[PDB]
Amino acid sequence: ATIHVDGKEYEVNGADNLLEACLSLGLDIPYFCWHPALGSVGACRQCAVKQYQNAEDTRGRLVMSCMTPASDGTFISIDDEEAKQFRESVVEWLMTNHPHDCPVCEEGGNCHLQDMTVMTGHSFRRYRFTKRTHRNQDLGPFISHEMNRCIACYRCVRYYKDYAGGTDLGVYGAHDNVYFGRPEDGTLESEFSGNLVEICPTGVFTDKTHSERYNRKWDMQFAPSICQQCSIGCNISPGERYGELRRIENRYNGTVNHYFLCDRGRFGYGYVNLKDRPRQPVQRRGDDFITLNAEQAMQGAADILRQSKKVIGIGSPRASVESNFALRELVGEENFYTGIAHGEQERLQLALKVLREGGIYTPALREIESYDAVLVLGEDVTQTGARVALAVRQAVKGKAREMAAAQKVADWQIAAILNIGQRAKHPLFVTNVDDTRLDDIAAWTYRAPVEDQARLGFAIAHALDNSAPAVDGIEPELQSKIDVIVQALAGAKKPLIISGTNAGSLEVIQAAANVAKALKGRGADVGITMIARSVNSMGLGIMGGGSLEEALTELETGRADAVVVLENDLHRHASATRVNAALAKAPLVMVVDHQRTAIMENAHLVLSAASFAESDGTVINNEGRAQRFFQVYDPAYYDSKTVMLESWRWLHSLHSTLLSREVDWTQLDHVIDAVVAKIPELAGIKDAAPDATFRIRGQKLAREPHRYSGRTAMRANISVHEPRQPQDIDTMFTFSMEGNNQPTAHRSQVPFAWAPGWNSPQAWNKFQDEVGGKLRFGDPGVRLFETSENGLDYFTSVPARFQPQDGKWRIAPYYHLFGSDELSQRAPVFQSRMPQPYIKLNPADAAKLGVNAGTRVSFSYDGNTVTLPVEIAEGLTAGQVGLPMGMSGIAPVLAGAHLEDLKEA
Amino acid sequence: TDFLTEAHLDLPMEFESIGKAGSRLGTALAMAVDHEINMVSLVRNLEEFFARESCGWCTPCRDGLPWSVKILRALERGEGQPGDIETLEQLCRFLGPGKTFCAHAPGAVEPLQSAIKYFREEFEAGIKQPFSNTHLINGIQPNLLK
Amino acid sequence: EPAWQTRDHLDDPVIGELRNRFGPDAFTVQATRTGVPVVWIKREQLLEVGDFLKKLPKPYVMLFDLHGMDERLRTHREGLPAADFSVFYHLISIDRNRDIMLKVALAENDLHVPTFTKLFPNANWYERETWDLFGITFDGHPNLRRIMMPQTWKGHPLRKDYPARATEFSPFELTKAKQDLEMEKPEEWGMKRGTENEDFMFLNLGPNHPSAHGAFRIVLQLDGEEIVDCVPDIGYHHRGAEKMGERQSWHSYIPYTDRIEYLGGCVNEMPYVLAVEKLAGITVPDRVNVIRVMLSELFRINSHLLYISTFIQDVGAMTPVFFAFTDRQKIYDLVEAITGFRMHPAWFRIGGVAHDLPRGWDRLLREFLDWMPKRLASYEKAALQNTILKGRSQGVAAYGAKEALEWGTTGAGLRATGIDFDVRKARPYSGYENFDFEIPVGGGVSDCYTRVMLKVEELRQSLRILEQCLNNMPEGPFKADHPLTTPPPKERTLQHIETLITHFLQVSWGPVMPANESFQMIEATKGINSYYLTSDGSTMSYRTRIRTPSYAHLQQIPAAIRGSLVSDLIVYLGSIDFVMSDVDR
Ligand code: SF4
Ligand code: SF4
Ligand code: SF4
Ligand code: SF4
Ligand code: FES
Ligand SMILES: [Ca+2]
Repeated sequence: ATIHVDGKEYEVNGADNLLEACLSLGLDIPYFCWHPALGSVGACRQCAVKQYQNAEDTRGRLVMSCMTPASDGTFISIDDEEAKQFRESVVEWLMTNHPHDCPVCEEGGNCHLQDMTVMTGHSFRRYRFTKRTHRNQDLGPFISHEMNRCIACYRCVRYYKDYAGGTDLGVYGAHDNVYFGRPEDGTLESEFSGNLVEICPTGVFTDKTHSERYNRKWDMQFAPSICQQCSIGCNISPGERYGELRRIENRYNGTVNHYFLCDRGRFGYGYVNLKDRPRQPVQRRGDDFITLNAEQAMQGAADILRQSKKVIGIGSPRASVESNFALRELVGEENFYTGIAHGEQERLQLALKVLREGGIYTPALREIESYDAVLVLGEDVTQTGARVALAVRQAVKGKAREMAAAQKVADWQIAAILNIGQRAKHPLFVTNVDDTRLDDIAAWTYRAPVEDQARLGFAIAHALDNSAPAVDGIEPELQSKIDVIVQALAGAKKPLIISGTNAGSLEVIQAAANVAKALKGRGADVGITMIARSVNSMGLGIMGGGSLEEALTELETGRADAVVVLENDLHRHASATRVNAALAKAPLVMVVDHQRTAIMENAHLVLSAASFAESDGTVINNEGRAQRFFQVYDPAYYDSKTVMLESWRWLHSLHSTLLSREVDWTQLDHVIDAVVAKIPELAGIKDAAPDATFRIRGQKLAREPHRYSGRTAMRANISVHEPRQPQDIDTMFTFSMEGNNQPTAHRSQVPFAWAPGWNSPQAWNKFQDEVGGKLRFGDPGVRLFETSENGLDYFTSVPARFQPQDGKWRIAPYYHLFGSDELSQRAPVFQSRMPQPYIKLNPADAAKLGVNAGTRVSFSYDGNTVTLPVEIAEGLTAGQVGLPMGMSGIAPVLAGAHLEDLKEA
Repeated sequence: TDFLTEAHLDLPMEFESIGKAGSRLGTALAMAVDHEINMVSLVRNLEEFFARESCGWCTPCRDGLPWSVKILRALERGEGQPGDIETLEQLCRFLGPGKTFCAHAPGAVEPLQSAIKYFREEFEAGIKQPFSNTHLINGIQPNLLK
Repeated sequence: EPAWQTRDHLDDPVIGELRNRFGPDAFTVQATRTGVPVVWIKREQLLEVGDFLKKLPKPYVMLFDLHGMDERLRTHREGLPAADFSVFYHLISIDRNRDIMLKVALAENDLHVPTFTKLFPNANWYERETWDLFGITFDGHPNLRRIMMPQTWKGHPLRKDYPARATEFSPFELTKAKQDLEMEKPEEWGMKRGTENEDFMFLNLGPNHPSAHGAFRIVLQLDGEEIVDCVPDIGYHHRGAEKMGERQSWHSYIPYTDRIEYLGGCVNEMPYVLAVEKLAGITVPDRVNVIRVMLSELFRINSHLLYISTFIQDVGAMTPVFFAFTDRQKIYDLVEAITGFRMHPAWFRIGGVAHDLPRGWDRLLREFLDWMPKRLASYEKAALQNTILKGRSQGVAAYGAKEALEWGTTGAGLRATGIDFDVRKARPYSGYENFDFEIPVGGGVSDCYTRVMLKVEELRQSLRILEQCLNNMPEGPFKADHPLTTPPPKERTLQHIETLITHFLQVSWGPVMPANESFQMIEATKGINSYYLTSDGSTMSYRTRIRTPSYAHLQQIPAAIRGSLVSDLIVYLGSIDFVMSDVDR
C-alpha cells in the first residue's frame, strides 16, 4: 500500500492496521491496549491520528490507528496539534487516579505508562480531587498484585482468557471501578501466568521472585540465553546484579517464543542463586574435603587419571554440546556414555530418526500456530513442553480466525473474530494416561494406557492409509471415534502430529510417525513435533554414546577405574542403589557440576562447573535448531576466590594436562570448530552465532544498559580499588557498558530491548523489522537438518492391549511443570508452588486394596520401600498407578515400568 | 439530549427540525426545568447518573466523567477554581461522536455543553477560590509559574 | 518564529555566492539548529571553497573550529551524504557578523583530507588533534603528530569503537614512560639547527608548574636569552571531556561542563545548557536569563580577579594576589549562598536553574558591589600603574588585528587590536540585550599590559551589569514550563504523579533530545567558548565538541614570542588568561 504520513511517502502492508504499520516504520505513536499477539480492541483511546479524506484536506477526522487499516493512498498525520492534544488528554485522564507509587513500584524504569506519559509531553497536573484505590489480591508466589496502578486497558484479560486459555482472571465492576483479577484469593492456575508481567503496561502484575531481590532495569546485566528447563529452548534474557541472577525476561525470537515464556522457564531460575553450589574445586583426601584453585586441581586430576587403566565419561542432556564433546574428547568416543538410560536413549534416537529422516517437515514453534488440526499422542504438552501447548491453543483458535477472515474481518479485529467464532474451533485430539490441561479446548481426549494410546495412533494411521499395519481388537464406538479423528485430519490443509519421549513408550512415537507418514501420503501439508525431556536432549542424541546402564556395568565389572560425571546427578536415569554401588566400587570419581548432587559424597574430585548464567555454549532444542547461550556475568568479579569455570573449559584443560602436562584454558570458538570438524552432523552449530571477533562497526555488544550505575561503589565494601572489567574472550559480548545495543545494529543476538523513549518490553517493536514479525536481520538460531527427501517406512510392530496383571502395577507418568525438571525443583520458590507427592489410583483399585483418598500406602521398587498419600484419579485405567515423574525419589526413568508390592502402610 | 431555551420552544418535534437546532429529538418525552431548580445541581445529577451507569470500557468517558462530576460537585459547594469550565469544554470536545467507543458519552455531555452554552453565568458563580493544586513543602522553594 | 527552530539558511548571501561560483550541485545544505549555514562540501573542493570564502568582499577571516566526527553509529542521517567520518570547519566573518560550517564527508578506508594550514595557520593544532583522536590524516601537514596523547599510544580515543573507561594501571608502563622521560633529539619535534651556532641552549619550561594555569611543557631554544624556536607539548591535562560527553546523559554531563575551564564555572555551564535547550526546543523565561547572566558575571569577575592577581604576581608584586583572593572569597560567599558550592557549582539546568534564589542573596550582592570598586582602584594604584610593571609588560609579545584573526585569538586579545567583536553584543544570548554595558577595545596593539587593562575594564563592566541586575529584579519561575525541563520543579515532583514520572525518567534514563545538531557560542571569561552538540535521538550526546579560546592562544604562543626573552615568555604566559584544562579538555 501507500500512506502519506506528514507528507512523507511510506510503503506498508495493506492488511496491517495503521498503528502497527506506523510502528514498523519507526514512527512513534502512543498506545496501551494494542498488543501484536493479542489483536485489537480499541479501549485505551491512545493511538489517535488525524486522517484526511484526500490530499488537500484541512479539518480531517480524528481516528483510531489500531482500528484503521493501512489502505492504499491513506493520508494521516501524527504530529499535528489536534492529535497530540487528544493523546495528551488521554494520558492526563489515565493520570487522574494513578497512585504516587513510581519509587516503590517494580515497573519503574520498565513501565509502558511512564514511557507514554513522557512521550506525549504531559508533565503538569491540574487534577486536585481524590484518587480511587483498590485492595490487592494474592495471586500466589509468582505474580504480585497491585490494582491501584491499573489503567483498564484490558490486555491482561485478553491475553489470559483468549490467548492463554485461562479461566480464573476476569474484569469485575463497571465505570472506573473495574477490577482485574481472580474472583477470590488464590494462585493463578495458568502455566503462562508469568507473561502478565510483560503484557500489563503498568505495575499491577509484577514478578514476585524478582521483587524479593529487586533492582531496576538499568542496573541489570543482561545476556541472551536459552532456557534450560525443558527441550523447547525459548530465548530468554537472564539479568543479574551483585553476582546473583535476578530476573528472566522474555527475549524476542520470531521463530520460537516471540512474546511468551512459561512459568517454569520464567520462575525456575532460583537454583543458580543457591548457596550450596560448588564455587571452588574440592578434593577429598582421607575425609577432608580440601579446596584447590584451578591449576593444582587440573594437575592432580590429570595425574590420577594418568595412572588409571581406563577412564569413562558420563555426560548429561543438561550439559551443552561443547561440554559433552569435551568430555567425549577427554575419554574417547568409545568410553563416552550418555547419561540417560537405555529406554530413554532408544526413544530419543527414534524421535531424532523421525525428525531428521522421516521426510516430514518439523515445524517451528511460531509455525505451530498456523496448523488446522492437531493430534497429540501420548505427550502431556502443558506439563513438559508448555509453550507448544500455548501454540496448540493458538492453532485451535485458528478456525475462528479463518471463519472471521472469510467474512471480511481482518486478523487484528480479535473481538469480531471471537464474535464470528463463538464456539467453533479447530480439531484437537489429545491422548494421555489421564486428563490434560488441553482438554478444555480439545475435540477429544483419550485416557488410556500408553499401549492403548499407541494402538489408537496405529488404528488412525491404518484408517488414513491402508498400507499401514492394521489393528485388531478395536471396540466399535472407539472405531467411530477413530473415524471422526480421521475425517478431521483428512479434511485439514495442514495437520500436525505431536508426540514425544515423555510418555515412556517407543510405540507411541512409532504410531505418531506412521500417522504423519499416512497424512503425508495423501498429499497433506502434515507436520510432526517431538517433545524431548532436557534442554540438550536432541544434541546428546545426535552426538550419541552408550547408555547409563553400560557405564554402570563398566564401573561394576572393574574395567573402568575412573569415572567423570558431567553435570549429571545419575539418579534420574538409573536406580540409586546401583549408581551408589558402582560409584563406591570405582576408586576415582570426578564430578564436573554446578549443582550440589548426591553423588558428590562418593566423589573424589568435584570440579565446580558453571551454570547457564556463568557459561556459554550451544544447545539443540526439540526441533533440531542449534542455539547459542552466552555468559551473563563473571562469577569471580565479586568473590575473587571463586573458581567457577565452564564445563568444556574444565574438560579441555584436563585433556591438555593429561596429554602434554600443562593447563590450556581454551576459547569457545576452538571447541565449536572441534565439534564441527569431528562431528559432521553437528556442523550447523557454527552458524548459530558469530564468533568472538564479531563487531558492530568495530565495537562489541554491551551486556548492560547505558545507565548502569554504582560501578565505583558496587564492590567498594570489599576494596575501594575498582577491579578488572571481566574480559570475554569467548563471545562477541562484553561485561560492560562499552558496547553496542542499537536496534538497527546488523546482529541477531539481542541481550535486552531498549530504545530511547521505549524502556518497556515494547522496545522489541523497535528491534523488529515489522512489529509482531521476525527479529530484524534474521532470528537467531539455525536448524541442523533439513527435511529429508525420502521418508521412513511404516512401523509394523503394533503393540498388544494392556492386560492388567495381578501383583504388578504399570507406572503412569504424571508430569508437573513445577517439579519435573530437576534444576527447577532446586529453586526455593518452586517448593511452595509444587504439589505434595501423591500416588494416583483408580477407584476400582482403591476398592480392591480397601484404601481411601489421602491414605499413606507404601510400595517397594529396587529394594526400597517408600510411602506416599493416595489421590483417587477417575480418568486413570484399572491396573495402572499414577506417579509424579521428576520428584525426589521418583525418577522419570520409572515411567512405563512395573511396580511391585502396592499395599497400605 | 441537549437542553433548549424558550426561543427553541416554537420549533416542531421532528428529526431534521431538531437536527439543526443544536439538539436531538430523542424519545420525544421532554422535561421542563423551572427557575427554582438550579442548572448546576441538575447537570451534576445528570453527569453523576451517566458516570455511575457508564460501562467503563474506553478511557475518555470512564476517566473523564468522574472528573466532570467532581468539578460539578465543587461548583455546587462554591469550591470551583479557575480552570474548571475550560476543563468541561475540553472534555466535551474530546467526547464527541467517534471520539469515544460508542455514543453513550456524546449523549452524556450533550446536557453539559448545552448548559454551558445557554447558562454559563450560573456556572461561573461557583468559582470562588483560586487554583491551588499544590501545598507548600518546607525546604523547597516553589516554581512561581506565570 | 522560535530561535531554536531548525533552519537551512538558504536565504543567506554566502549560500547564493557559493551557488553562483561552484554551481548548484557542488554542495549539500543541511538544515540544523546550529543557527549557522551547514554546507557539505566535496573533499576535492575544500581548498577552493576555503580560498573563495577567504577572498570574499566581506571575507570569512577566522577559522573558529576544526574537528572530526565518527558517523558510523549515527542512525538519523536523512538528507546527508554517506559518510563513515566527517571533518567540520567552522569559519567566522566578523564583518558580516556571520559564520559558516563546512563539512567534508569521508570513507572508512580513505581518511585523507587536504590540509587547511595554508589558508588558516591556526589549523595546525586542530588537525593534529583530529588525527590524534579520530585517525583522520591531513595530507600536506608539516608535522602531523599526536597532541593530546603520547606518541606511543595505540588507537584513536574519540572513535566510537574505542573503550572510554580507564584501562588497568600497570607499573611496567610507568617505568617505561619514566625511562622515556629520563632518556628524553631536536629533530622529531620539527626543530632545526641542533646547536649549530654553539650557543643554542635547550631548556624545558614544564611540565610541572608553580602556577594555577596548569601543567604543560615548552622546549625553549635560546641564543643566550633570545628565543629562537619553541615547541609546546600539550596534553598533560587531557580528561576525555568529549568522550565523556558521549558517555553521560544530557543532564548528568553538566558537572563535566563545569570543569572545562575551572576558573569559569557557570560561564562554562552556560553554552552547554543553551545548546541542549536548542536541541529540546526550550525557551526559558526572562528571570532564568537574568539569574544565569548574574551568575556568569559573578564568575567572570572571579576569574578576572584571579587573572589580574596572577599577572601581578608574575611581574613580581605579591600583595594584590592576597587582596584579590579576599575579594574572590566575597564572591565565593555569595556563590555558596546561591548554589551551595564555591568553584564548580553545577547549578544550571536544562530549562532553568537548580533552585530558586535564597532569601537574602541581595544583601551579599550589595556588600560585594560596595566592597569591590575601592579594592579595584587600590589594585590599579598599587601595582597596575607601577612603571616597573609597565616596563615588564608594555610592548611585550605584541600582535595586530591580522595576527589575531589568523590565529583565532578571541576575547581580550582580539579586542586589544581594535576589533570590537564581543559575543554578548554581536550575537546576543540569554537576555544580554536588556543590560546596558560597554565593550572595551584597544588601540590596535595587543600587548600584555593592554590585555590586562582591557580585562580590568571588563571587570568594571561586569560590576555595572551586576548593579543593573540588582536594581531591576523580574519575578517569575526559575525553571521553564517545557516537558523537557530537566529536572522538573521539586515540589510538583514530590506531590504530582505526572511530574514524578517525568522526573523518574529524566534522572535515570535521561531526557530524550530529538535528533538534531545544535551550537551555542558564548563569551567566556578567557575568550569565546562554544558547545557543538549532535544528538542521535538518544538520552546521551552522540557528539560533544567543545571549542575553547585557550587552545588558539597557546597555538599563537610560538608566533608572537620569537626573538624575545624568557622573562618576556613568563609575562606572556601570565597575560593570556589561559588554563590548561581549557586547552586540553
Ligand atoms: S505502574 Fe508505572 S506509572 Fe504506575 S507507579 Fe509503577 S512505574 Fe509509576
Ligand atoms: S491490570 Fe494491566 S493489563 Fe490489565 S487492564 Fe489493568 S493496566 Fe491493562
Ligand atoms: S516451554 Fe520449556 S524452554 Fe520454554 S520457557 Fe518453559 S521450560 Fe523454558
Ligand atoms: S463511551 Fe461507551 S464504550 Fe466508552 S466507557 Fe463510556 S459507556 Fe463504555
Ligand atoms: S491502541 Fe488503539 S485505542 Fe488502544
Ligand atoms: Ca565465558
